Amino acid sequence: QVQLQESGGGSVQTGGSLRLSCAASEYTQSSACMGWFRQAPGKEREGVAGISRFFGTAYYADSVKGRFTISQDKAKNTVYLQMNSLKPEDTAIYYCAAGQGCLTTIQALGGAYGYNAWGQGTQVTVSSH
Amino acid sequence: QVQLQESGGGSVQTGGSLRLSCAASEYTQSSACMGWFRQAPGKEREGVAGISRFFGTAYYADSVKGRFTISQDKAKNTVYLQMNSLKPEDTAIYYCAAGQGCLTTIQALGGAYGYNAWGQGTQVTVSSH
Amino acid sequence: ACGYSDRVLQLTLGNSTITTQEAANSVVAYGRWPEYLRDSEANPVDQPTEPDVAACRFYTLDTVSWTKESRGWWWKLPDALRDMGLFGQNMYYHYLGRSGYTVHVQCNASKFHQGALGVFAVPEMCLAGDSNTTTMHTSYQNANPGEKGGTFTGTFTPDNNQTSPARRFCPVDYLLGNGTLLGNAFVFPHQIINLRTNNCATLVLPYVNSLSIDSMVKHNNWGIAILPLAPLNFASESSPEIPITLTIAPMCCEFNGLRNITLPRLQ
Amino acid sequence: GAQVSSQKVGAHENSNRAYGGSTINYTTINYYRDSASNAASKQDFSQDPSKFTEPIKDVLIKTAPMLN
Amino acid sequence: GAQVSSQKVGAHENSNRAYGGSTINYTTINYYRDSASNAASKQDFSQDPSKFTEPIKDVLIKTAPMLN
Amino acid sequence: GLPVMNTPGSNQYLTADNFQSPCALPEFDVTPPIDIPGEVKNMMELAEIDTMIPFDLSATKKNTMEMYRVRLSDKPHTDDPILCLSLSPASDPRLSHTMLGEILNYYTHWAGSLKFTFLFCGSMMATGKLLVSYAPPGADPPKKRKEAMLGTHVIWDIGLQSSCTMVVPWISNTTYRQTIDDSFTEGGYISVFYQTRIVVPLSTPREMDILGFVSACNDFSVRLLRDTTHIEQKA
Amino acid sequence: GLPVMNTPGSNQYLTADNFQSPCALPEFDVTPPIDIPGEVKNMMELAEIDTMIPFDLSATKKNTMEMYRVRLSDKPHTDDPILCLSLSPASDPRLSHTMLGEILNYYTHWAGSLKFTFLFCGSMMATGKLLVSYAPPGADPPKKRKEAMLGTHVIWDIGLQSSCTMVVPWISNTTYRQTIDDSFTEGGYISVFYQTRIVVPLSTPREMDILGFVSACNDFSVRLLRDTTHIEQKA
Amino acid sequence: FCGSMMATGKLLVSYAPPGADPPKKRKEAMLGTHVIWDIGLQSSCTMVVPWISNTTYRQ
Amino acid sequence: AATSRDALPNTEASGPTHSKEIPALTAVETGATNPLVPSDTVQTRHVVQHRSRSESSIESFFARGACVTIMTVDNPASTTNKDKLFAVWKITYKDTVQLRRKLEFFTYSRFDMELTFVVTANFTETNNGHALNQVYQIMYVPPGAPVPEKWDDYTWQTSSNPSIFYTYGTAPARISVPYVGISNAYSHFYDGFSKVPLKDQSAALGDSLYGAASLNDFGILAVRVVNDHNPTKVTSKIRVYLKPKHIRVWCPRPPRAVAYYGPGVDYKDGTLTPLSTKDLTTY
Amino acid sequence: DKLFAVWKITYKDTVQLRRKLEFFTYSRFDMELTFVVTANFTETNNGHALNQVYQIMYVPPGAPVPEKWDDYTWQTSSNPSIFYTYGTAPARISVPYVGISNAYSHFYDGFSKVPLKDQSAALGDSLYGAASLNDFGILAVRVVNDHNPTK
Amino acid sequence: AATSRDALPNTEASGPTHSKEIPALTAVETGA
Ligand SMILES: CCCCCCCCCCCCCCCC(=O)O
Ligand SMILES: CCCCCCCCCCCCCCCC(=O)O
Repeated sequence: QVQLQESGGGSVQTGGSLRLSCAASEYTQSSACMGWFRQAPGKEREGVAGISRFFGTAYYADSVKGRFTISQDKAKNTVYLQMNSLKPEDTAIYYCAAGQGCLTTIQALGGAYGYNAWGQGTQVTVSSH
Repeated sequence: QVQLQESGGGSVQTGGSLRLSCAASEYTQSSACMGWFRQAPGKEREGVAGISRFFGTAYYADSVKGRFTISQDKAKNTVYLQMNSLKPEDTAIYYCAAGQGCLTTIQALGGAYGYNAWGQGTQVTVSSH
Repeated sequence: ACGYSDRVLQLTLGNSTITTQEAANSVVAYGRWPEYLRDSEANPVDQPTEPDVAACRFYTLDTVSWTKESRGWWWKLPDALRDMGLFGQNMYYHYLGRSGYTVHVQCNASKFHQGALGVFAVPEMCLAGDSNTTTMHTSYQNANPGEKGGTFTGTFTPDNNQTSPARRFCPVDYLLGNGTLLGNAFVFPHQIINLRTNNCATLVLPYVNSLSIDSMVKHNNWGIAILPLAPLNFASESSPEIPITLTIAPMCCEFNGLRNITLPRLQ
Repeated sequence: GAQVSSQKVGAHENSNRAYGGSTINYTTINYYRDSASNAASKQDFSQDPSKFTEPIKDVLIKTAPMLN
Repeated sequence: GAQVSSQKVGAHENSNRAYGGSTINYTTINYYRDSASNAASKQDFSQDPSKFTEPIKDVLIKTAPMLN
Repeated sequence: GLPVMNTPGSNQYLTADNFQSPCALPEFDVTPPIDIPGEVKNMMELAEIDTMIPFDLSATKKNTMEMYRVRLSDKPHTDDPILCLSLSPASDPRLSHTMLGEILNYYTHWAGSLKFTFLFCGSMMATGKLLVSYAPPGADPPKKRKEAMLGTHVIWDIGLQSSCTMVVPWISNTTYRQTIDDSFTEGGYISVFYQTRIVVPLSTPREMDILGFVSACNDFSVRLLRDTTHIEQKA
Repeated sequence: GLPVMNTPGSNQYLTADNFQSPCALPEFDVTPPIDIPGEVKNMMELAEIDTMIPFDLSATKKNTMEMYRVRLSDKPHTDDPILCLSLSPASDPRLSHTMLGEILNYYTHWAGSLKFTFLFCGSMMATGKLLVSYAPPGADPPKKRKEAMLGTHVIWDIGLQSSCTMVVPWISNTTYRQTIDDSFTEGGYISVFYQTRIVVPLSTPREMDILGFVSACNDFSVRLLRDTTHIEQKA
Repeated sequence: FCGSMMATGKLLVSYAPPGADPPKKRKEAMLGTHVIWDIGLQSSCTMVVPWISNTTYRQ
Repeated sequence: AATSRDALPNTEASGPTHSKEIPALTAVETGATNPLVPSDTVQTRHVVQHRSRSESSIESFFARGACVTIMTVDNPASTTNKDKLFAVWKITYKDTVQLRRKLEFFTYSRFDMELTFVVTANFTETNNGHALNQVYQIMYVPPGAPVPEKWDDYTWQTSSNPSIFYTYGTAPARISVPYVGISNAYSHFYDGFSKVPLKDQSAALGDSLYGAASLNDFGILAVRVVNDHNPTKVTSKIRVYLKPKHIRVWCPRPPRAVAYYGPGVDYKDGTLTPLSTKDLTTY
Repeated sequence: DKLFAVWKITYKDTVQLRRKLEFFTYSRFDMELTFVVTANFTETNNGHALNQVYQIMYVPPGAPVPEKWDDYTWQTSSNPSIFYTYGTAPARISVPYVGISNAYSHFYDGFSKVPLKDQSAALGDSLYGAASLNDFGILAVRVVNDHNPTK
Repeated sequence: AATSRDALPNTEASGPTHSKEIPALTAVETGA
């Protein structure tokens, strides 16, 4: 595997900033676009963000563009996820996703299909307390 | 050997400057950090100063940092030791110390262990006459 | 036919005999039996010293105790025999020398006791030190504890006394004190004293170095590592104890460059 | 003083009147006097792992009981 | 006009169906007409140091007395 | 001079090259070798030696002697696995650090048969039967005695002969498998289950452990040399 | 032209190279050699010749003819050494300047046996017995007849046969020793002591000197050619 | 050994020739002639004291 | 008579069985690994094996060069305050890691070393001045020989020290050196010291480093730019690659599991965590 | 940061070669690779550069892929690497039939994973026609030269 | 017939002795 270890479960209110990070230190055929999946217990698991390993191929789900951005550290090795202006509709369990052979995120561009190493899961609640 | 021949036995008062030098002209696996050891007849022999043969790896004993500095002539071949602001606690017999294969002063950094050629000994007294 | 078994064994070196009933056969390191230095391989010119039965016999070290909180135990050869009768004497008076050994560790329990002990012979068992400031910093005295040997620890403790450092080893058990997983330790000739089956482990080690003969005073060729693979438990008690004992015997003992007595500083 | 050795053919060219089949060999010539200068022949030998796997004094019969 | 010589093998490759064992030789070819152009063969000879060590007119028997 | 022509590749440095070159110290009297016992001819023979598997790699047990121990109990029979293991010798944490695997980390392809040996280290008065299972990939990873029992498996009796070996035969789609964690070149599943249960008398430790070892068989091979990732230098 | 390929090292200049090259003066009528007596085949044979050791290298005696002289006296017996010497043929001042050593300075490794010959240059009426000692390293350097007597040694009688040779046999851990002053490759200790004492009649010089020579034995060899440090050019 | 079958143990029976300190601790005894005996299914152990004497016959 | 590239034994057909021959059961405590094949435990077919251990022979495993060090030299202006930079580097395999660990699978080894020298050069000062192609002399200074103190002292004359004269822009430099060990094989781990501290000697006089010996002292490599002072400074790095050809090894050791810390076996705090997280009951 | 290129080894980025290969379903061949290297100034200045050397390392699947132009990977202890000096004969190496199959497959009518009933659709998905049959790792390259004043 | 790279003579076994053959004693004045 790679190492995938994620955290960052802060139940912020509707319209606050939150940061999510997933470790990817070991360098296997490294997480290409990477991957962020949220599972809403009302719905199911779905793909969200992703920037190519080396290249600037970052795909954004229709529902999160602009507000949610993906970026990482090409050295310190960890994948950041800036999620601002949070709606209550984004309350779900997030997961990081390693898509190995970069072409896995070049062919399909987005993750989901070429993803072999699964993350742990962080609960993010965006409510009106 | 190398040549190690030292002098400079001036019994200065408490707070004066003194210079110590040890010859290292011949170039064997030359004195790496070099070495300066003082033997206080109350205590025993102990390590003090040392700058790497080529590199700037100069180790300083806790008791002498800042006041005592090590430097040499990468040509005229002799090792200088600027000892300023002398306390009465530094009254001991000093000795130069050749640590051959530079790694001898890279691994352990400080001398003492990798030291094969021993100096002659100069008596330095720092008193209140 | 006659009832001959690999569990029941008896070995004899000199005026000393070892006997057991719960053995798990016997290991000969790398398949090589100990031998005397061949002419084609020799190097020092002087006629060598072959003490024979004088030095080459079983020698029993000081017994240690196995309990639930023990992390392991270690010894080096020849070191662990430095003060054993003639051999040691012959060691201290000669500049060079070579020898093989038949190591026999003893530790029986009951059919009601459990646990497994890994007895590993590691040629060149260069252990790790305790400082994070200076490397290869362990002093001769602490490196060679002799017959009492040393132990492994479950937690690394870096010495922070920069005034007068401890200068010893801090061998972590799971890294087999060398920075390598204990799991692979099996690459070395070894046996396992699993209480159920066996009460002893016997290994025959030939002389191993980068050269035909070496200064045994300055250098240890073989290490003896014993670590509980499985924990020691008995019935339902809280603090059981079972003794472990090592008897070692040099084999094909030879020495050259006879001179005056070596009086090393051991403390 | 040439050293002609064989090549264990892997992929085969649709050839056997030149390449492919009829034993393909290579040549090697030592140009230096010192053995240290030579290239690696790569024509090595294998052995039996026993000295590591079965370093036991008594013969191990896999079908029989290890302990008897 | 090649000059094939032997190599005193030092380290041995786990080989004896190419390298290692079976006598490893090297080739040398003189390209120039003048001997001064040739490389050093290095295949030299030793002698007895006597002409320096025992330059004495009378035979020295090491076991006997030097002076007799 | 002899008319010659430079073809592509001239002047380049391929680290994988094998040519002769001039000697730096001509006529150096090399020191002859001596019979040092224990010489190795190939990397695979190290692979055939049985090394202990750090099974339980839980937060508490990982990186501690305990990771090598697999605790068993005299609890009444259950159909639940004792331990689950994936056939990714070179990529699954538990296998990745064994000599076998570590070795595999120097290559890209791996092929052949493997063997799993298990050592019961409980008391002599302890008895029991187990089922060690290897299921080829493609189906539901076993989690109950039932499905595992359908695959390759050895039923082991605890007795005087302390250890048991289960051979995982080479069953692959490809001629060689990937050192990486991959689906196409997936290896299958390894699983241990209680056949009966562990039984001990009174005045006998109710819970014990087991040790596990894995090695290659005489027909195991690797290819495509690469640098490992279990080692690195920061700056 | 013949397709060729440039491999690494091309175009470089290694001073240790050995190749052919075009001649600057073709067809030059070289003058044939004549039998000049005293040709040498190898450096070691110079090494086997006995050269005089500058023993006493005191501030007063160093760099003077006197450094070759070792004064003896008719003083009553003492167990104190006459001279102490370390087995570092190529690095210890006293040995460093003898042909043997000087030669050794051109190499990095040294191996084999050595011989120490001593010459009594006192009067014929002078008598005495001595003990020349060689102790292998590892223990306390000898300083009294006692410990030295335990090692390799020749007991020499002063008489009509003017000189005595003590052979220091090759006793080493390594196959070859370092030309440098080093612990791992330490050689041992050489020491001379009075067995009886020097005895002379009346009207006879009470104090005399001794000369010492050292050379290699037929089985002495050196390797790894390097530049010496006993020679240099300033600017 | 006349203890129970469930009893286990190891011992060292020692014979030291005369002339030195009579053994009183495992250590010195271990230096002389000795058999190390394992308690098991074979109930008894024999140590042979070999004839080591200055005289041809003893008193 | 089994070569490295020869086919491994074929797996033969085996049917059902039920008897007193016990392949599956043994005892590892004896220290022996059960040498089983598939046919011992399962019913197999006749299979003509084709694979060989050609690629894992000691030779083949080390048949590669590895960057051992990176040396730094320059050629500044004549008006400079700091002296022209010449690099000195002691010959060891232990500055890098990759190569070291491979070597460390074993306790002892014999090999002839092939060295290559890739040289890089660059301008450093943002100017428009010029430099003329450089030549670099890499001299080998064995233990004992005089090690340079100046870029222009008498040592660089090289009468007996092996030296390489590399012209920039051409095929990287490559030489060969035989087995040069003082021992009968190169030792990768030494369980000892150099000196013996004696009772009647000062502790200082008797100390030495643990695991340190001459077994490993091969001298240094000295390099400079042969070119004389140039108006605009030029920086250069020589990357050395070592390939141990014609190799032989002894006594297998477990591979380094924790990152190295110095030339010894020592390790530091917080690096002692090689294995990640994995639950016992999951695949 | 200084630019280093990483490229996964495939015949399918270009077209011409691909189609030729595609006349068939399967093929066996030993690949010969050549490396033509071009270099140019980019900033309109008058500064200078010293001849460059390029190291093309082959990183097989599993090996550590560089993250920096100056990290530990470029040490190459077992990864094949080429050291190309600019201005000389283009670099050329040979590689044998390296396929995991008995021939290289140009068309695969399948997937890598089998989506199972008692598994999440997400856990069971894979790309159509995608397999390891074609994963040969990547080629990594950099300029060995240290930072130069003019790019 | 002794080449430069040929092995030097082997050192042979020798035991104790006590007689009239004098190896240790000579005379360097002779120049040998
Ligand atoms: C000019 C060319 C240089 C020639 C001299 C090379 C010096 C020999 C050094 C070889 C030993 C290198 C250390 C690595 C061996 C080991 O792994 O123990
Ligand atoms: C340093 C030199 C690189 C050596 C390694 C080369 C890697 C082998 C890749 C070969 C496969 C290329 C993919 C095309 C094959 C196909 O058409 O299916």
